[PDB]
Amino acid sequence: DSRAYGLRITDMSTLVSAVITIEAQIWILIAKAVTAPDTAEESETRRW
RNA sequence: UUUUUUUUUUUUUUUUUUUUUUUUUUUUUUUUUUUUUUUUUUUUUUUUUUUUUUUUUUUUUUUUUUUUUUUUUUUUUUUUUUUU
Repeated sequence: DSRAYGLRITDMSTLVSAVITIEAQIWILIAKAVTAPDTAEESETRRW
């Protein structure tokens, strides 16, 4: 979402929720990062 | 919840028998008579050293493979209604 980039954050509640989504989406990749990175994006989408 | 019954009535002394009578000493036999020394045999005569063989002759490095590829949240139900 283009609005998610230039978004002003001042509430701690919004920052925490925003951070986890960035954290969670990164942590999905570790499951299939070295085994079969090319064949990913199927289980990763399922996890998301 | 509960509804019955739940005293007693007979009999219950005794009657026989219960001393004793036989037998119960003894009579045989019961010493002994044989046999019972000895007569053979009983030294020895073979054999008994030795004669083979007995070193050795092969082989004995190595040649493959040896990462991974899926899945992995959840979706129902869950008071009671008698009798006593």
